[PDB]
Amino acid sequence: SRYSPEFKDPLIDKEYYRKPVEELTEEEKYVRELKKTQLIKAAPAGKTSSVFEDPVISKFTNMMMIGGNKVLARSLMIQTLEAVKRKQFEKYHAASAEEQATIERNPYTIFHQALKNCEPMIGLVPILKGGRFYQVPVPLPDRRRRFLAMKWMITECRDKKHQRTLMPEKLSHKLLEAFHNQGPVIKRKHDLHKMAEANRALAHYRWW
Amino acid sequence: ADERLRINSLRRWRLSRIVFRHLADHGQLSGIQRA
Amino acid sequence: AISRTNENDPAKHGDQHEGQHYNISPQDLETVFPHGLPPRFVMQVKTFSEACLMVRKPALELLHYLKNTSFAYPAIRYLLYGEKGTGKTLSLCHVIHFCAKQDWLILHIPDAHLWVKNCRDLLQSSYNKQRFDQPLEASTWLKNFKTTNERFLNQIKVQEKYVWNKRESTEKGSPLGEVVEQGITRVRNATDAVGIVLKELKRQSSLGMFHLLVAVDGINALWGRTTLKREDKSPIAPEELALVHNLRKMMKNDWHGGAIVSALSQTGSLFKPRKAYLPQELLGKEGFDALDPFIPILVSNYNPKEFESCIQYYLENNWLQHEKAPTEEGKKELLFLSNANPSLLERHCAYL
Amino acid sequence: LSEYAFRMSRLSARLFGEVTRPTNSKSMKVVKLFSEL
Amino acid sequence: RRMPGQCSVLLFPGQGSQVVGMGRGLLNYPRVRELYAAARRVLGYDLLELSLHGPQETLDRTVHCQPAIFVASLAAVEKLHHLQPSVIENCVAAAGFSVGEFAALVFAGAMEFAEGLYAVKIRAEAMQEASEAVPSGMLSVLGQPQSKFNFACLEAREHCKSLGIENPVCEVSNYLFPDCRVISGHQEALRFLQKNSSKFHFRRTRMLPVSGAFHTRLMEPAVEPLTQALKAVDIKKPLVSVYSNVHAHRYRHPGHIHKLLAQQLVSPVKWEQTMHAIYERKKGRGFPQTFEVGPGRQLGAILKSCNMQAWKSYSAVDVLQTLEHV
Amino acid sequence: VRNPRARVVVLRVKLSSLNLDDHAKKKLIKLVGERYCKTTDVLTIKTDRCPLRRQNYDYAVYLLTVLYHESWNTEEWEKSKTEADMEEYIWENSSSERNILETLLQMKAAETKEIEEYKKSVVSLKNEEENENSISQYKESVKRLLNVT
Ligand SMILES: Nc1ncnc2c1ncn2[C@@H]1O[C@H](COP(=O)(O)OP(=O)(O)OP(=O)(O)O)[C@@H](O)[C@H]1O
Ligand SMILES: Nc1nc2c(ncn2[C@@H]2O[C@H](COP(=O)(O)OP(=O)(O)O)[C@@H](O)[C@H]2O)c(=O)[nH]1
Ligand SMILES: [Mg+2]
Repeated sequence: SRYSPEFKDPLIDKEYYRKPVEELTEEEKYVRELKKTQLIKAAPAGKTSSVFEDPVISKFTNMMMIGGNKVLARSLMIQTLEAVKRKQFEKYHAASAEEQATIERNPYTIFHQALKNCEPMIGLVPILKGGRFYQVPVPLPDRRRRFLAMKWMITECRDKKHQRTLMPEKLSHKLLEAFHNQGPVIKRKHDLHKMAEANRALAHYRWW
Repeated sequence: ADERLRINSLRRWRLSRIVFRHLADHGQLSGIQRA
Repeated sequence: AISRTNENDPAKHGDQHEGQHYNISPQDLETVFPHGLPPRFVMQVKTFSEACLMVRKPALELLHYLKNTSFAYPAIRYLLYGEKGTGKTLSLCHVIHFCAKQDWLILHIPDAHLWVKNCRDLLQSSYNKQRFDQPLEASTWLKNFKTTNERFLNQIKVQEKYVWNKRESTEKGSPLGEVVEQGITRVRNATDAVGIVLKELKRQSSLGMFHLLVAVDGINALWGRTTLKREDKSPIAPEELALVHNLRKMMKNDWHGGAIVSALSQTGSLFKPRKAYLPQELLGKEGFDALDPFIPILVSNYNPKEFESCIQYYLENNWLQHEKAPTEEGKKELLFLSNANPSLLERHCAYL
Repeated sequence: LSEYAFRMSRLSARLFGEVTRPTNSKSMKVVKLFSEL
Repeated sequence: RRMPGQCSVLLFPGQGSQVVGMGRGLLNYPRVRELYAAARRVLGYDLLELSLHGPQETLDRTVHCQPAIFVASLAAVEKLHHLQPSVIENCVAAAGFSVGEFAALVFAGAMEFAEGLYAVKIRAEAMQEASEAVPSGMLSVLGQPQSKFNFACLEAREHCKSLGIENPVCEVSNYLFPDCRVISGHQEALRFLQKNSSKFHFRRTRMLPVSGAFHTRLMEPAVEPLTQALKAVDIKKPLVSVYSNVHAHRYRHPGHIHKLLAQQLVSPVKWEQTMHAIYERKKGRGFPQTFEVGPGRQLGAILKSCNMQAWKSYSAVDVLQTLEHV
Repeated sequence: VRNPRARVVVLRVKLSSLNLDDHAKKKLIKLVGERYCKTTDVLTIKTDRCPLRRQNYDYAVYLLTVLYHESWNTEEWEKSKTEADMEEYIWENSSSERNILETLLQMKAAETKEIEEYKKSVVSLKNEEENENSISQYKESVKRLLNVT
């Protein structure tokens, strides 16, 4: 690393600095006074104080890049968002009066709910002894299941069975399927939840 | 020699790697340092 | 609805309508614009179920010029120019919609760049063995020309015997529609059918039978270079194409009874840098000499009133779905990120 | 390439002593051979 | 020693590229009409009319397709010479698929039009007779990574053994490109492959429209006639590197073409190895131009599957239509 | 003591210090090519052909002499200088003049300082850099000449 150990990661949150000094508790006030003596790393290219910033979509875009091509990955992400938006507008226009109240048209809400519907709660962690890597059920951390939802969505969309259908079109279709609790990613979550129910012998090993 | 060039027309220190290393290590080649 | 104007008749727009969106009816969309609108404006029309164009100073100025045009003097060339995605094509569309309502005969070329690149079936013209034909490019245009001007194709009657083949000829006095029909049925005669149409439209307009509007978007293609090749991998010049050679005759001001309106475009150009937008840079010496004298009209980024009106139109259509877009901070960030550029603003709002 | 530029260049070649006759590039290797030692 | 990119490789198609309308767009070009006149003189029937306008059933017969392809390939070579003399001048290699070799050799100055056409003819009738002797066929199979070809041929053979037949034939006949092959032999074995592709892990299967199982031992009767047709012919040394199909390497001396051209008749076509031998090189080196002189564009697709970077500089000579009336 | 790089000689002279007329200067610049730098108005002739340095100095002086003399000389052949090969843009006998004359004759049939401003605008747009100021001057001139308001 080119940064010395004393350098600290920056805090890009903008409303954080606008809190009145009155609200600040003694601990938060001490933290703020401490921050003045430290060196702060340069903010990396990426996150910004923008109001449209979305860390989940940023992480999904980073997980889609191939070979450092961020422009293409962001282009694909925005194309997918626009495709979801246009599909929802088409479905809203053609719907009758009482079905227009239950049709979501915000693509960010759909993306977040689709990824949430695919998160697994429990997974299997192998453990080594005797030459047998013992598969014990484990409650997945939040970060782990968040990563797994995104990875399953991307791997599902990268399948070679989908011939010449462009990535934004596949991804919007999969996202709208997962929004309604349907599709192969939801089944991949279910086939892990049942296959971890099939191995509840070693369900109490709490020291993975 | 010159005839060969004509008919064709008609158509750093010069030492071994070892001996160089010894002198360069002993400081006998002027200007050659180690990185 | 501060971003809308009830005035849906382009013949009565003025400086008080600047920045306001007027509506084009579906009948006018399918008749006047089978092919005119930009590809990304058509998706907006499909998504919003309505075509609404903002009234801007370039279009207002060009409409003022066309209302006070003398039809006895030779046709005046108007050239719209500006930086990328500033809305010159849609200004041209505003003017075309104005002219179509007053029973002008509209000769609209949606993109002259498509005729100088990526042609798979290029032929040798029988009329002139030194020129090349583009049957798919010509027949595709003829269908939409017929769609726009279906009313006049029977009134307008040819003035010469045109011989398609030893078996087939168009007799003197037959309606122009037959010529158009001959281009649509047999594509072999599509390119020769375009030229005849132009030859007639230039001539009869001079007699005073009708007023003619020649609306050519991406006009800098005509006097540039091509990416079309012979079988021996040699280049083809723009003047060697019959379709391009016949369309240059209509840019010359050797006729009266109409106006010539043109829009430059670097997008889709050949052998031009991304930042070239001025008339001479895009036209070349040959193009500038051909169009000179002409009236250049500048299209620029949105001013604050125009930008606020565009975002209010999008908000009225519920097209900005992010919760912060309605707020002032969202509008300031959109303004910075687009710099009031219509195309960048629309693209950004597409995924918000 | 205009004619004017063409033999204007060919006059410049005569002034600076280059090969006036444009001898493509494969047969100019004689020039490089005899230029050096 | 010239950088590759200003060099040219001429690829000559083989049987299966016939189409109604070969020759149109080549006739008006220099020197083609007397090639077709000589074709009439040697064959005994008017090849020109049959290739230009035919039922396509007369053209699909083995006796007729091969001479058509040979003459059309040479006429396309003449057209390419007229349009681009430098391409023909700077030629490094040549290769034909099955019958295109007879064209390629003729293009290389190793054989003459009359003798080459006679050899192609005799080959054609001999192969037709061999096909008539026993039912057989050719089956194009595209496999996946888990597909096993020698294995599948084996069960196809025990099938015919169970049915009862002397030495059933089913063996890979044409190496085209990775995981795509052409099997050849008795029709029952090919039916077995078609029906149980599932256990043979074959993604696609397509019966070729051919008379019999070419490039197998079933064509053994046709070897001896063709050999005679070649004894009289005096084969010279090819001017360009002409690549063989029996073993997929350059023809070295005139004294081996005589027997290699007969071994081809009963040996698999090594097209993939030929493409590898012509185009394989380090990443970053430039590839020579490639011209498919003859009907169709099949060799283009095969080259795309084999080597994409080589395919980037590929073009085909149009034998169905011409841009400019010469 | 020998060094092969000591034979090189570089002569530098400003063309403004030579007695050249318009045609002579144009010919000299076109002959020399890249040796002439427009920013500095300096002609830089580097000679290294000969073995010695006095010989290269004499050769540089001889080159300068012959370049000057052949710049002051007009061949018969010179007369065919094409328009594209011009350095500036002459408006008389130009396509712009031809087209505007045709347009004015047609307008008079349908029925000057303005022509001076029009030609000024065209000459600016053709020789100098093309900015929106020049484009607007051209627009105003064309509107006034075509009776557009
Ligand atoms: N008058 C207008 N009314 C409504 N939207 C407009 C208008 N002008 C521009 N826009 C918006 O800007 C986008 C770009 O406009 P347009 O395609 O006309 O630009 P252009 O300058 O002709 O582009 P190019 O240089 O690419 O040819 C349109 O799709 C629309 O989103
Ligand atoms: N097939 C056919 N095409 C014609 C005929 N007349 C005109 N055209 C076409 O219509 C176009 C009119 O262009 P024109 O005024 O005649 O200029 P030209 O090319 O010099 O002859 C021509 O370029 C032809 O392509 C005709 O009598 N028969
Ligand atoms: Mg445009």
